[PDB]
Amino acid sequence: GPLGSDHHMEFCRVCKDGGELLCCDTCPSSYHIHCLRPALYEVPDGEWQCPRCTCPALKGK
Ligand SMILES: [Zn+2]
Ligand SMILES: [Zn+2]
Repeated sequence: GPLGSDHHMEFCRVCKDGGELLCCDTCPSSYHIHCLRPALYEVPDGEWQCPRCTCPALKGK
């Protein structure tokens, strides 16, 4: 699209990260551990996925 593909970033969609990043296993987006509505305070050492890699108003889980 305009600004690249939009859905492709090595940083946080919301909190504009740059260093430490936790990304999905599906899409090319990176987050903290609480940038989305289904936020965690713990670091998911196993698996982790986005709510919908977008506005977390929908049901991700
Ligand atoms: Zn994703
Ligand atoms: Zn973040």
